[PDB]
Amino acid sequence: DIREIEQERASFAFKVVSDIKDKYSQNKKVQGKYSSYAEKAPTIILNNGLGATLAFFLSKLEKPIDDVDYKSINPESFGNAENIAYAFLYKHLSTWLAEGNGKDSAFSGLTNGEDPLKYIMEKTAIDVAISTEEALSILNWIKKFAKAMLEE
Repeated sequence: DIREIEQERASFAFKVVSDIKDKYSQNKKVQGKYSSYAEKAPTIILNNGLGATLAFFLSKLEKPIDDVDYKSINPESFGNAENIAYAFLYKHLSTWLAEGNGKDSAFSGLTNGEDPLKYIMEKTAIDVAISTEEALSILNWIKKFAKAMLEE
């Protein structure tokens, strides 16, 4: 179960970091910023909570945004490396929490498709803490594959 969830985490991290490397093969700033933000996210989450951290990522983005629902976010539409990277990280983390690695997979999320930032404001402290553990787990995988695949 830990085995299968670790397998799904690795698969997802590979997918999302590969996409960054593919879309920004010749933009090392985007690669580097995404790597940095993935690495620093765990500390922000521990000291502020997952909800605040997701809101933090959104706070960075050029406004206005149509919809901060993670499915609606187009990371590639922002106009600097920092914004693009924060949008990606928000979108990736949110997607993991709400959908896991897909309906097909051994883990399909914790929020049942509810926007995670919203779910976090509604559920028990213990359920928020469980989602926080899961966020930290996927972030660790993302960090490892960023160090394997992306420029710093």
